[PDB]
Amino acid sequence: ATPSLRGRLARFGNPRKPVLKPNKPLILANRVGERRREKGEATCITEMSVMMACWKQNEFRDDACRKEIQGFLDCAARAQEARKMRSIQETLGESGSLLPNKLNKLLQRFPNKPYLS
Amino acid sequence: TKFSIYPPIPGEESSLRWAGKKFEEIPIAHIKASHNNTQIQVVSASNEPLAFASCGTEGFRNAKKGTGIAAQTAGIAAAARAKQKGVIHIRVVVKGLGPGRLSAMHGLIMGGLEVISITDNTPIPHXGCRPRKARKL
Amino acid sequence: SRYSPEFKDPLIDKEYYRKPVEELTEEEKYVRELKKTQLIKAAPAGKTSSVFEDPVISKFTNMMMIGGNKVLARSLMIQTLEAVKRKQFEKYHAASAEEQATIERNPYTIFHQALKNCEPMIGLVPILKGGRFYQVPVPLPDRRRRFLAMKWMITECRDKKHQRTLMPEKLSHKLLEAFHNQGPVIKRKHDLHKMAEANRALAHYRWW
Amino acid sequence: AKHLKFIARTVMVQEGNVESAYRTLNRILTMDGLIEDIKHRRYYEKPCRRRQRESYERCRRIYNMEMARKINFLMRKNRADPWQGC
Amino acid sequence: KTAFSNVGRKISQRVIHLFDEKGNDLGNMHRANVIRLMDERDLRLVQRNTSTEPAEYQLMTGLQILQERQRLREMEKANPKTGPTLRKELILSSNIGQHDLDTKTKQIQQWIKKKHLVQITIKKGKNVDVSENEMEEIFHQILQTMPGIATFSSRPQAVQGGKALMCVLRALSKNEEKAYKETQETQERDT
RNA sequence: AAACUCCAGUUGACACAAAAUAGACUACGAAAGUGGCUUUAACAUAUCUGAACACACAAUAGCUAAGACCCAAACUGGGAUUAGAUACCCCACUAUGCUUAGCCCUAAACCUCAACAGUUAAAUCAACAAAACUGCUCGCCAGAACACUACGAGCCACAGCUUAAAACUCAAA
Ligand SMILES: [K+]
Ligand SMILES: [K+]
Ligand SMILES: [K+]
Ligand SMILES: [Mg+2]
Ligand SMILES: [Mg+2]
Ligand SMILES: [Mg+2]
Ligand SMILES: [Mg+2]
Ligand SMILES: [Mg+2]
Ligand SMILES: [Mg+2]
Ligand SMILES: [Mg+2]
Ligand SMILES: [Mg+2]
Ligand SMILES: [Mg+2]
Ligand SMILES: [Mg+2]
Ligand SMILES: [Mg+2]
Ligand SMILES: [Mg+2]
Ligand SMILES: [Mg+2]
Ligand SMILES: [Mg+2]
Ligand SMILES: [Mg+2]
Ligand SMILES: [Mg+2]
Repeated sequence: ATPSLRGRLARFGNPRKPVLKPNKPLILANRVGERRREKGEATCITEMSVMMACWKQNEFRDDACRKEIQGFLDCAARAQEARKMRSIQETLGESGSLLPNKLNKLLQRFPNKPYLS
Repeated sequence: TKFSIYPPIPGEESSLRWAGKKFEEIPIAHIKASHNNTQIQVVSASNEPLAFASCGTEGFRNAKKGTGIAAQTAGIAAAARAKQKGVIHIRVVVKGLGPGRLSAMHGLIMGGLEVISITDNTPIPHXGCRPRKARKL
Repeated sequence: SRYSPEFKDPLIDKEYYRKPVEELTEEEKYVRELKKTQLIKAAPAGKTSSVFEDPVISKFTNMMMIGGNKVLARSLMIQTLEAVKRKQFEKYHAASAEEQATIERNPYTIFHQALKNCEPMIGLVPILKGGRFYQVPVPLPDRRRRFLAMKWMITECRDKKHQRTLMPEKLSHKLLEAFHNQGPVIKRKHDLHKMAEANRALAHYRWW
Repeated sequence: AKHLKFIARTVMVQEGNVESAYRTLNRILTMDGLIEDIKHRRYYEKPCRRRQRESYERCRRIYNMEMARKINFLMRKNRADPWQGC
Repeated sequence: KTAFSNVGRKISQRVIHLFDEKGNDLGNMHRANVIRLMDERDLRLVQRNTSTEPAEYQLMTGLQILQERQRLREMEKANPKTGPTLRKELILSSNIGQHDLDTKTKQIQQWIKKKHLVQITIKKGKNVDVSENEMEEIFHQILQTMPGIATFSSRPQAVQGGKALMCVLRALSKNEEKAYKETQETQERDT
């Protein structure tokens, strides 16, 4: 349930002092905001530290860190293909909630009417 | 039996054990995650100090102490000294929202310790002392 | 480009075409019937269907070419391959029956392995965070790893430290060193690993 | 200080999964408002500044909840056009 | 600042000249061997001297590190070392008003009492034709308010392609100060 | 960087300071203000309006006297930055914020919207803001600037507050 707005704003007829001082009129716009671009987390950083740990103990000789180097390489390739698929699926399919562009088209058809006609 | 995220209450009869020890007997790892440093102290259930380590005691200085990798290094150092005294399972009590809050716990695990519970004890006054004034940036 | 976007790159592989029809899948059958309706670019004068074709050596040759003088670049390449092979035949005849089993005399095997020993696993890429650029260690793609190996080898041979030594003798000496995990090109890889390990704290700035 | 210890803000780890236990704890502290409370207390927020922030946050809740109610009300209308061509 | 604290487990150099907790010289060894010693004896590593070509580190206990760190701060509290001289800069114009020149003259006086070096540059005023002899008079006007307090560290010298002059003022040395008092007293005895 | 290093962490004992969550509630009071707990007393008026000055109040800062002191903190000192930095950033500490007894009487004390009664129809209305009006009463206003000023007067106020002009000036504000 939306919090009440009865007697919250400074108006004629409202005796009490205002509860809310909105710097913008509390009237629904005909659009929603654009989803912000997010910063993902680094992948394989765990395997990267394991690789750089053997280097410190083996004088940076790749011959002694093959299993750790390979793991960090395989992870990077898997994280590369997954990054390649995350775009095809999440950007185009619009899984879950709609995207702002599609949701704004739906609001265009039912605009908020703060005036009389 | 289904898993319970609530800790066992002392005095009640619980079936949970860790190396034959009850929850009230597991040593405690106190983590103080400040904005510029991280301090880790492992104590026994009777409050006997077992190991201490901070980003400062591990050779980090100035802004480098307030990093996750510095707290992880301090966690490994404390776990090494605690593991020599016969510590395996620990109860983690962390206070503060510093950058080494989670990293300090990773270092403890990398050092050979098993965390059975996590407790936050960040001090929150319920009304207390007035904090310093806001910064102009 | 004087080719319209409709032109496809040519596939120069004899085996690809002699493959029986039964072995083909429904997807590979579609690609073959599709190419019969597409425009194909003319095969460049570089690559052919020869059995002695090596795409890695061809690429290393172009990276040595100065001012489009391919004849000279190709000449330096084959002289290096001959110089490497003569050094291995001399090391082979001068070795004992037991040591002879471990001596490689194929210059193509030595060349590929020498470059593989110089490819760096991680590099430093500038990432912007808070209005500042930080050298963040990141994994390198396969293309970048192979390119850096070739560029470091060619740059080392052009260094003025070599006095009056001809390129085929310089390069053949560097390849045999890198083939044994030695020399200045291997050292340059270790420095990039040491400088990426020093900036290990900045690794979390990456987001992929 | 005077209460019993290892009851408040305590989560048990399951099968050594320390990451999931930490996320559960962080989610608990967030939903109860302790995280935002700790951050706002690092520096003193003057009373007039707190009143302005509370008013801004309350107007934002009212607006966001009303926009969400209208989106859920109109979502059924996102189906295919039944009179395509007319 | 260079603090006297445990260096940690990650040592900068590969070859390390190590010493014993009691001062016994253990010679040079690889950092991998030093870390083994720190764990076998349960000691911490400190950096005693870095100027030497072979890096000199010493093993110590937490108590020794405290005693040394306490010793060092008492040496400074008793024999405090002097800090480096700070250089203050001023850029004046040839046609600077008298009220503003007095403001900056009082500022120069406060820098000299703190034993700073004041670099004063005088540029040709805007839409003004001035000679180097007239710009050089401002320096003497400034230094005339400080008779026995300041002197020229670097006398006026044309710079910036002859467009501007530049000098450096300093505080009179103790010997130079006693000389001024002496010369001043002689004039008093004569008068 | 300075600062501290009888410092820091765990545990226990431990306020003349301040009052998480509830509060997405919208209440109380004339306003100023009032959001930890308990109890006592207690929130005028059966017509309305009615004061710079009468009468009684009035945030914060401030004054006088005596106390308390965790934390915060004008000033001041130190560190840093800068062409300079009497600032912004870091550290320390004081008046002050608290209690008691007296003063001082100000605020963008503004929800910049006077009290009481009534209306939603007509012409709905310059613009914006928080739709437009009626009756009645008190207060206040008449180009800008000079001017929260000068002078006079009053005041526990002595660098204060309240009341408050004119000359010179402009054709705008
Ligand atoms: K409270
Ligand atoms: K007023
Ligand atoms: K207001
Ligand atoms: Mg507004
Ligand atoms: Mg609240
Ligand atoms: Mg009345
Ligand atoms: Mg009157
Ligand atoms: Mg008044
Ligand atoms: Mg008052
Ligand atoms: Mg007071
Ligand atoms: Mg303080
Ligand atoms: Mg005080
Ligand atoms: Mg109180
Ligand atoms: Mg008010
Ligand atoms: Mg009235
Ligand atoms: Mg007027
Ligand atoms: Mg006033
Ligand atoms: Mg007055
Ligand atoms: Mg008067």
